[PDB]
Amino acid sequence: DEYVQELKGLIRKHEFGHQKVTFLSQSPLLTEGFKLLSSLV
Amino acid sequence: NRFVADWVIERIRWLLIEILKASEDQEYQRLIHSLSNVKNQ
Amino acid sequence: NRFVADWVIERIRWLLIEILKASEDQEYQRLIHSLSNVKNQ
Repeated sequence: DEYVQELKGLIRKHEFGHQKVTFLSQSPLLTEGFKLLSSLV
Repeated sequence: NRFVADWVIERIRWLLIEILKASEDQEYQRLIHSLSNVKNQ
Repeated sequence: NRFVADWVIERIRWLLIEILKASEDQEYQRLIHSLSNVKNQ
């Protein structure tokens, strides 16, 4: 996991509080990322 | 988007498909075919 | 700034000096003389 950890510093440059937390605290990475993108847009 | 400015919208999707490249078949192609601009691949 | 984008930096100062206008003497003039562009008043 080389790009899994850096996201915890990338998304911080930003209310989807629960989704943001469950993204900061996690195979399911692509699914939650696409879910968060769809939710924000 | 109108959340911060044009920074965590496309970079996050690009790194997500990059992670997919690093680690399905028809959906793995749908996720990249769906967003290049309108025509790129 | 580099926090969100060019929105809450000058608007907040403008409304603050507007509140000062609505509600000292030398400092009340220093606060507005210090920031118009470089020359305006």
